[PDB]
Amino acid sequence: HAHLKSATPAADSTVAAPADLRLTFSEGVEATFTKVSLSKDGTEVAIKGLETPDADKKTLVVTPAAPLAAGNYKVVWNAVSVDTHKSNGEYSFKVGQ
Repeated sequence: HAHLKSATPAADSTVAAPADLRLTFSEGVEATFTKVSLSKDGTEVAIKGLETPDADKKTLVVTPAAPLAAGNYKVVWNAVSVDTHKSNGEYSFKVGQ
């Protein structure tokens, strides 16, 4: 099933805002039903959409609509594998530009 093994700004990390967030899963996911939301102090931040540029479906990419100011953020995600199974989870990180 799709579980996260490596990530762009992993939990409890401190980074400059990323250009895009790249989540890597063991099982590939359908770009069409996967959904990711980003929140700042309990308020959602707009998302351009999400895509998979790689030939493989193991990499999932999300682009924020606006730059992130310094502070605490939470990412909430829902992923559907190509085997149609659904899984969800959440993690947090700090922007320290």
